[PDB]
Amino acid sequence: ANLLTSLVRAHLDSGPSTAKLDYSKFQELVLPHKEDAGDVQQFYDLLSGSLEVIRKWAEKIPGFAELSPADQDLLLESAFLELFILRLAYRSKPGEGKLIFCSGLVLHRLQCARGFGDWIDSILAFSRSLHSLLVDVPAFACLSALVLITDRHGLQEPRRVEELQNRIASCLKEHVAAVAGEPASCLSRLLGKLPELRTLCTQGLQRIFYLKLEDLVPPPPIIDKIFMDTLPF
Repeated sequence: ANLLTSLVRAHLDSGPSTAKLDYSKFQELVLPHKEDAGDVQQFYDLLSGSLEVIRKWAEKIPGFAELSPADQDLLLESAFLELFILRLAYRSKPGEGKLIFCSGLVLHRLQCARGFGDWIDSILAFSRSLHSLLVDVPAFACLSALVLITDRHGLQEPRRVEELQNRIASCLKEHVAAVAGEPASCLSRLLGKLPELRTLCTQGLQRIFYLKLEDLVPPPPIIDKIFMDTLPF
C-alpha cells in the first residue's frame, strides 16, 4: 500500500518521461550495413547509462538501504543485467522494433544489432511476451524489485534479504488480487517471467565474453567487474 506506492514512485522516477524521449538519432533505415568499434562502444555506453539509474532506483526501495552495504553491492551487481533487460523490455515497443533506453534515447533494432548481436532479438521477443501480459505499473514496480532483492551466493544476511522479498511478494500478490476478481495464474504467470529473465542474462554474459575476446573496444571497468564477479568460476 504505502510500500506499493513507494515502489511505484521509485520506478517512475527511474525512467524518462514520455515527453523526454529523444528521437534525434532514431533511424529505421541503416546502411551500408561484423561489428566495428562504434557499435561496441555504444553497446557499452548504453549498458553503463543504466548503472547509476538502477543504483539510485534501488536506494529508494524501502528496506534496501537497510541491508548491509556488502549485500547491497552484491545484489546490485548480480541483478544488473537482468534489470537492464527487464526495464528495457517493458519500456520498449517491440511491434515497431523500437528500443527505448533509460536516458530517453530511442533506437531502432537494426541500429543495435551490430553491438548486441542476437541478444537484442531475444530481448525483443521477451518484450513482446511481457507486453501480452499487460503488466500494469504497480505490478511491474514490484516485479523488478524482486529481481534485485533475491537470494544470491555470498550474502551476509540472507534471511533479511528473504524477509524484504517476502514483503514485496505479499505486496504484489495483494495488488494483483485487488485488481482481478476473487476469491495466481496471473500471478504465477508473472513470476514465470523471472526464470526467462535469468536465461537472457546469460546471453548477455555470452555477448560480453565474445566482445572481450574480439577486443575492438575494452569494456568499461565497472561493467568488466560485474562480468568477472558474476562468473561462477
